[PDB]
Order: sequence, then C-alpha cells, then structure tokens
Amino acid sequence: MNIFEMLRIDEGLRLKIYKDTEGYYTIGIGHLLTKSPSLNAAKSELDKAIGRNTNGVITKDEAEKLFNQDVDAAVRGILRNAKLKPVYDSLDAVRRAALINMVFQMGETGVAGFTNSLRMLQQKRWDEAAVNLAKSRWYNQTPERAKRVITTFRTGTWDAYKNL
Repeated sequence: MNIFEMLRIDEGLRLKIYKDTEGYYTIGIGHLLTKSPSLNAAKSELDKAIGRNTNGVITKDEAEKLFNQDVDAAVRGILRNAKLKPVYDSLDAVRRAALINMVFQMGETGVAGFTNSLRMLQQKRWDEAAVNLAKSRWYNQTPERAKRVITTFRTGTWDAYKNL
C-alpha cells in the first residue's frame, strides 16, 4: 500500500462535480474546487484547473492528473512548514503517509493547529497521540476515515486499509 492507494480509498473517485462532506464543490479524488456556494463559480474553477471547457465533467486521466498535483503539493507543504517538517522528519514511512493524508484533507494550516498531537507524535507516544487526535471536530465529523488514519499512527502498519 502507498499514499496514493491510501488516499484513493479515503476520498473515492468522482467524474462529475459533487459536494463533499462539508457541502463544498469537489471533483475527482477529493480535489476541492471552491468553498463558494455557486455551481457556476465551481465550474469556472474547474475549467481553469483543467484548461478546457469541461462543462462539470472530467475524464479518469484528468482526475488523476489533479490527484498527482495535490499529493505533490501536500508533501511540499509539509516540507515548507516549520511546525510540520520536524514531525515528518521524525516519522517512519507509514506514519509519514498518515500525516500526508491529514494535510491533503484539512490543509497545512489545519494540521499545524493540532499542536499537542504533533508533539506526541514526535515523541513517539503512539497511544497518547491517538487518544488526543480523537478529540477534534475532525474525528467527530468523519469518524470512519479519522479512525483509519489514527490507527495508522497508532500501529505504524497499514492494517486499517487492508480491510478496504
């Protein structure tokens, strides 16, 4: 298993504009288009994103190309971020995939706000950190995905996804 397969499991794949769990306009593999309520603003962002008149629909290939960029951007974001970089550097390869997953979902800023959890991860206090991460709107809003990510941090294995 790898970060790509992992995220593809967590976000799914949709070829037509859709609303995400928060109610925002998304397409492909969890690619947020706009926080705006206008389908029209969404379609416009979409065309800009893809470079063609999509009319709200894209191909598998287009979805994947957006996905590749988003993963790259997630990694680069962590590498550039002063709160995140040190945690990332401290982690083994599987747990690193777990932090990338959070960042892809909630953004750099968002994850950087989990101060206490970040410190615990850094110190390798797995159980403690799993308990702290669960005390969040994140866990409350998307408990199934949050549990898979948390398990990955707790165990350092891909067990939670081997199921799926």
